[PDB]
Amino acid sequence: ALNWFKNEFFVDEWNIADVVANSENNYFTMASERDVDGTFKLIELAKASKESLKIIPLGSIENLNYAQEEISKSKIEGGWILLQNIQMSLSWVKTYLHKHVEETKAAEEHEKFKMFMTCHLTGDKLPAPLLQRTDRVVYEDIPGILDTVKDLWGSQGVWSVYCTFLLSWFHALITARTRLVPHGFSKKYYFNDCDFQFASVYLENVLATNSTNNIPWAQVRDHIATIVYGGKIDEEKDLEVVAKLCAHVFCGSDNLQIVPGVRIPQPLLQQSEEEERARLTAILSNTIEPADSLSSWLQLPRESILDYERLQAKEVASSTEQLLQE
Amino acid sequence: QFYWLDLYGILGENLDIQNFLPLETSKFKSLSLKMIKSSLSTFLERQRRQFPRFYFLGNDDLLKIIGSGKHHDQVSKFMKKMFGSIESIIFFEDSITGVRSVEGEVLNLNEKIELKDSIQAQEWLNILDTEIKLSVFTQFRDCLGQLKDGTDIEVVVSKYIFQAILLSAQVMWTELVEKCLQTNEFSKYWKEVDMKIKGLLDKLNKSSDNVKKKIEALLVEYLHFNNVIGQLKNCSTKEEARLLWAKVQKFYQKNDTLDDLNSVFISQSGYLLQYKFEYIGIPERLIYTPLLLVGFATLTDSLHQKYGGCFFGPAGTGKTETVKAFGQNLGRVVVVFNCDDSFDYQVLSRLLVGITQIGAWGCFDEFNRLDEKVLSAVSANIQQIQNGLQVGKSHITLLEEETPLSPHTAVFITLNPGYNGRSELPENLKKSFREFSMKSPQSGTIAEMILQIMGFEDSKSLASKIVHFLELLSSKCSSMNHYHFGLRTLKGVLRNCSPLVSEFGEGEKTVVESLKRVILPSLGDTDELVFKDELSKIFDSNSKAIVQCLKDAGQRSGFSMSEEFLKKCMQFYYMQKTQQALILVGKAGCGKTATWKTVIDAMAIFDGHANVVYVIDTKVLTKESLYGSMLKATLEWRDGLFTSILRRVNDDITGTFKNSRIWVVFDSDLDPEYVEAMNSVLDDNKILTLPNGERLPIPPNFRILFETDNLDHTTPATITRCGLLWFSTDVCSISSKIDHLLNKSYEALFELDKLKDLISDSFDMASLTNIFTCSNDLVHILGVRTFNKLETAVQLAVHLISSYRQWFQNLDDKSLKDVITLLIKRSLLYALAGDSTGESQRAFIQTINTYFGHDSQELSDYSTIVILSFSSFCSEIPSVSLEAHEVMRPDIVIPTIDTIKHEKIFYDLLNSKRGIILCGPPGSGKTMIMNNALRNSSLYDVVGINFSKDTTTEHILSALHRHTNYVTGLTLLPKSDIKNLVLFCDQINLPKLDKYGSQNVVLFLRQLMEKQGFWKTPENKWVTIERIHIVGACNPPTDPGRIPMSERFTRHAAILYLGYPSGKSLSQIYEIYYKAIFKLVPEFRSYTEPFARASVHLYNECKARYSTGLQSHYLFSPREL
Amino acid sequence: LETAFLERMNTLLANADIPDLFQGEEYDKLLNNLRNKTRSLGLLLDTEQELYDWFVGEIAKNLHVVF
Ligand SMILES: Nc1ncnc2c1ncn2[C@@H]1O[C@H](COP(=O)(O)OP(=O)(O)OP(=O)(O)O)[C@@H](O)[C@H]1O
Ligand SMILES: Nc1ncnc2c1ncn2[C@@H]1O[C@H](COP(=O)(O)OP(=O)(O)OP(=O)(O)O)[C@@H](O)[C@H]1O
Ligand SMILES: Nc1ncnc2c1ncn2[C@@H]1O[C@H](COP(=O)(O)OP(=O)(O)OP(=O)(O)O)[C@@H](O)[C@H]1O
Repeated sequence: ALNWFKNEFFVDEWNIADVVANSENNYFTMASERDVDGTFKLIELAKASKESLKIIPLGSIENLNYAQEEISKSKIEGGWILLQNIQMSLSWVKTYLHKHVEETKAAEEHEKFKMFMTCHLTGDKLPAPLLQRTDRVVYEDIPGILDTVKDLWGSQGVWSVYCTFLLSWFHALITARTRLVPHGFSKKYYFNDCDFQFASVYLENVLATNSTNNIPWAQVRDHIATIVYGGKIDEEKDLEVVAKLCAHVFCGSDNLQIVPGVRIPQPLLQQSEEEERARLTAILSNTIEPADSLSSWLQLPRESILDYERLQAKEVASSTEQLLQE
Repeated sequence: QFYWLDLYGILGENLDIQNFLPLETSKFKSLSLKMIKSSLSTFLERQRRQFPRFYFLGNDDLLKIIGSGKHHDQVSKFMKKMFGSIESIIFFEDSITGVRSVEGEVLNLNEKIELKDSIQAQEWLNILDTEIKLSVFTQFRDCLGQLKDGTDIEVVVSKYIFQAILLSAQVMWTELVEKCLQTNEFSKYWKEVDMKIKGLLDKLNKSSDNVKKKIEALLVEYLHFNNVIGQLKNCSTKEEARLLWAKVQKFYQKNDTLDDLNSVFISQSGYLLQYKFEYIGIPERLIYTPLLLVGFATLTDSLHQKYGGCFFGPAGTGKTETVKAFGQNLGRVVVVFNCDDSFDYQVLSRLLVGITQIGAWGCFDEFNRLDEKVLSAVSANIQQIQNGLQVGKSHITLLEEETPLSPHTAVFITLNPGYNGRSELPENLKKSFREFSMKSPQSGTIAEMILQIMGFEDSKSLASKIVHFLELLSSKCSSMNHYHFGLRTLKGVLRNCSPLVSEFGEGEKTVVESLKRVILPSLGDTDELVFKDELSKIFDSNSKAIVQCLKDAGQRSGFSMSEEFLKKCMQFYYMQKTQQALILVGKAGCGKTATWKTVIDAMAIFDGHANVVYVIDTKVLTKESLYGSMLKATLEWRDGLFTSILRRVNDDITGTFKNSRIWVVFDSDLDPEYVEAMNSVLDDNKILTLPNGERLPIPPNFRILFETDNLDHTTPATITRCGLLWFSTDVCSISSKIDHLLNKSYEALFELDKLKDLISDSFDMASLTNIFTCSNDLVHILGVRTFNKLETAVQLAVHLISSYRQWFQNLDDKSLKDVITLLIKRSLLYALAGDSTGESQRAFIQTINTYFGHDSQELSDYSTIVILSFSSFCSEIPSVSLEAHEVMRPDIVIPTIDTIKHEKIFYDLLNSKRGIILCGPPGSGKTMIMNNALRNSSLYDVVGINFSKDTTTEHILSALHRHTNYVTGLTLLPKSDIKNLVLFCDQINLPKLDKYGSQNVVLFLRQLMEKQGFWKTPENKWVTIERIHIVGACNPPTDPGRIPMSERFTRHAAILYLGYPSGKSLSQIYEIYYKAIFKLVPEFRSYTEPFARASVHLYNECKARYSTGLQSHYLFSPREL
Repeated sequence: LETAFLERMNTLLANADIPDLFQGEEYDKLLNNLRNKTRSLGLLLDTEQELYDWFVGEIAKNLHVVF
């Protein structure tokens, strides 16, 4: 019901790459909540742009002096410079960075310079004069399951791509499950790109030494449940939930009903890597995420997710009504 | 001649260092010596670059090691710091034949290393490092050769070092289990390993010390082998067997390559790690449990991609020892650091440089204690090290210097989330680590295996009963902070079972005695009952010498040996045998100091060893004074008090500490920002890590005591490491304490003996009991318990009675009894009801007269004794005749009866050398009364301090700068040799609480009163105070902005309450003032009375009408008048 | 600007002097100056106690503070 408005009226939506690529500015401020960080988004951006991105964390005088020197160099010669956790050194954000940005409001005379800043939305206040000059981007997770798996798949021998596809589905499903704090997992947890990357590395390492197609699916399940993702888990109930999801996904069946929608057959060893990638992409793109995916795809009670979803809708609609009255 | 000889041995007799130190060489020749010695740091850094392990030596240590290259004595002494596992170097014929480990194992080298005077330390130490690697590999090779041929395990353990035998056994076990995995035949090999376990276990009982240790560790490893082999034997399918076997560590040797030292590698979960063949000695091995194996799995997975390892969870689950055991399994020793907030970017960067160049694995414990700023800053270095290792770079740049990257390093962090004083890692730093939860260890398996190793008849039953009993205690005891029955408690119990094996016979009796000794001392009455009942329910079923030593010590010191006191002494004595860190928690005045001093004195009697005790007040000192500080401006380390003491003990220049015990008592509140710095000192690491890089070992006979009265802000990180002694109630009765105090006061003094008998008879507990009982019902402003007010009573009574000794020789018995009775009644009155109001004091006088007996000398409101006969102050008030101008003087006091009473009692208390606190509303005349009492004296000078919110110890010490001299421990004396100093503390209760609820200045004053001295921090010396007294004043702790003061301070001072004068009193005083003024205009002197009445009426009505409920500053007092 | 300023002005009105301003050689110098001034005023003050008492008395006499 909420997404109805956005889908019906609005026909476009931008990402980080869209904002950076299409902007007259060259100073960018990224913000997120605790345990969420988009530094890897910036490194992927810089690699895709063939740009040299230097990352400097702030919080000490040594790094600060080095940062001042490197800011001067990156503005005279060019290059991308990232300053992490600027809120840690507000006495310098409000004194040095404040004055310098206005100076570069003035020069606008070098094309290969871009500065990036990260901060926490739950932290201290940044000065408005600096905040209202730079571009601002909020980084957060993709809300949809199919969207998340689609993005992960788009970021990326038939067994390698097949296992990567399964891992992408697994990551999307577990990340979606983390939203239901009182119903999905007992405790709130966060999962990020590093867990996905380690799972991919382990899957590739396993595939490297099992040429017979006798894939040790039990070892894959135990490692992913226990080490890659279970390491963060400090509760037996939540680890059992993770084990259930691993058993569902990495079962090794000939045709997995990974959701009530798409069924994923196993690859044929006679096919090419490009052929299997095309087949998997077609399988992914041809389906539809249902309205009640929070229940059916996560196998949760509907009445449990009802309170969650309805209360979010309540807050959104109440705010909209209050704003519209004024 | 010291400094020249030192710098000559360092700099003088050395013509090789001049190519780097030409200026200092020439400057030394001319010779300032100290400044040249401090200028050698650049060369020391150059020498550190030539041998990375030198980063664990201080500058003085490098100076010594560089200088004495002609003797090779000093280089040996640093092995414990440089390598950790190696105690010393074994020289012979000016060559190295071996090394001696910490446990006493001797490693022989394949070839003797010939030494020359011209060869520097770094050179032949590098040679020695290569030789140790080659020798350990050689013994591994030969031992594996013999074991694979078919040699028995029991005839090889006595020939080779622990590492060789362990790794040969592991490789053979891996190979044979894999061959068994080829089929379903596991029964035969299970039986074979079981027989080997039995053989080694029986051989254990007939062994030397080193062989005993080797066999114990091998038994641990073979028990793990058998458990694994049994599990594989009991798998259902082939796939289950493969799945289980893939998860354990496998030991393979590259028998098909040429590179010898890199031939052995470790496979787990499809990932391979390289075995290092570093010498680690014979450390205690950990029982293998599923949690340990999964931890190893996660660490292996992280190391595959060169990510930092990380363990998180609650305290006491075995994180750091899991890391160390992982390193041990991989043939390397992990360097452990204790993080603190004294670390910053420079310290962590330098430590990372050291770990980088050495090629060592470093574990950072309590990583959360780093402040947020450095946690943000060091993320760049963490990322750079990870990227350098992943890419394969040869150098990395840290602190503006390019340094080589040794491709063997790893970074581990151990952090306890959600504890007081800890912080949170930022996301861009956490993403560089792989976290793993260690929430609950398998205590049952650990207990069972340890008991099986110890040789107990039935390990299974005892392990079940002990663990179940601990769970029942954790479930049934009351809700109190200091109740932790986790793994550390289990280890304490099991370790205490070890010395008691021969006492009780390898059975249940040992276990129950260990349980009692470990657990009962820390329980209350309810939990003591629960413990005893539950222990009786679950389990089925001679100290005379030390008891007599305790009796002798107590009686000689003069403390009554009550049953409770003896019980606590006995519990403390048994606890301190195996615990090097004890905490004593009890109410103020309950007798902790008596307990531990008595027990140490009894131990001194029993053993004949010396006991040196240092008492440190943690809160009064700052951390940079306690643990020392690095001056970054010069990069010069300067020791703190505790660091200085530890360094001096380790040095042991005269050997004075070889037959003695060192006691360090922390006499203040536990503070997580202070005590946690000693975490690696208190636990099994037994090492103090300093920010500069030094690593000071803790001697086995170095014990630490914490004395406090609360555990409010203390985290489990400290409570679960230290043995805890809980004092539920005072250790003695009021009668015993009065007996002690009277004996001490008398002994401090024929005539005195009969006077002692008279005084002791006068202090009849039959009436004092009731007097105390009804004293307990009064209102006490800024009050203290009756038990802690007895000291003032006894001390003042003895002083007062002894003051009249000069006139007792000519008195009859009745006169002596009357004087003693009246003096004791007055002293008791002021001791018990001194802090109450006037009406309360008079009613209490009435009760005193009632209980001492109708036929005793009566005490009245204003009774006194004059030079003997009895009189009253009310008849001894002179009039005053002031001139008009004298109303402007600040030092005029119009006499009155209540003033005279206050002045007399104050001066009497001051003469008795009891600290004084005055309390009353503003303007009541506290400072005026004090000033008037000492203005006309000839014995005391007065120094005044005004306390405030942000005053510190520095202001109080600076206040005495112009009044006192430091005269060589050190002493602090008044400049004048005729008068003492009375240091009056105005508004003592204003200084604010720190973040944990403590007043450092009030604790400093407590130290001045109680210990009669303090620590001088820059020199870390003890300063004794001779002739300085401490008095002070405050408003009651109910006015805004006043901080309640802890009982541990106020118990040391008499408290006198001073209320406002009555209306008639003010009327008379100010009528006298107006009478003085009207001399200017004598024709209006008839109006002196009504003007004073008008002024007092106006004051009263303004005070009543305009209260502070309207405005905060509406305060009215006689000052206005 | 800081609470330390209060910590000074409190002392300065609770007592005539601020001991932290005249420690060590600053004390010695102070005494020397006082001696010279004493000789210049026709007064006979021999000891550091007399000189410092005169110093604080004159301070209390001459200095007024308005907040
Ligand atoms: N597998 C094991 N076998 C035997 N004892 C073990 C084992 N694992 C841990 N222990 C015991 O656990 C304790 C080690 O805990 P450790 O010092 O690592 O705690 P920690 O988690 O670092 O503590 P903290 O959070 O207080 O710093 C020692 O008593 C050690 O004997
Ligand atoms: N057995 C005893 N017989 C007589 N008096 C005793 C006995 N035990 C203790 N006392 C007295 O009780 C008081 C005990 O105080 P102690 O010096 O031991 O410090 P404490 O109770 O640890 O207090 P704090 O922590 O404030 O220093 C002292 O007055 C001591 O004289
Ligand atoms: N004979 C007298 N008896 C009592 N008070 C008197 C007498 N003569 C004068 N006073 C007045 O009594 C007051 C004494 O209080 P004083 O100024 O000494 O307060 P204080 O005890 O230092 O208070 P605070 O705790 O607020 O610092 C002064 O106003 C003094 O003028």
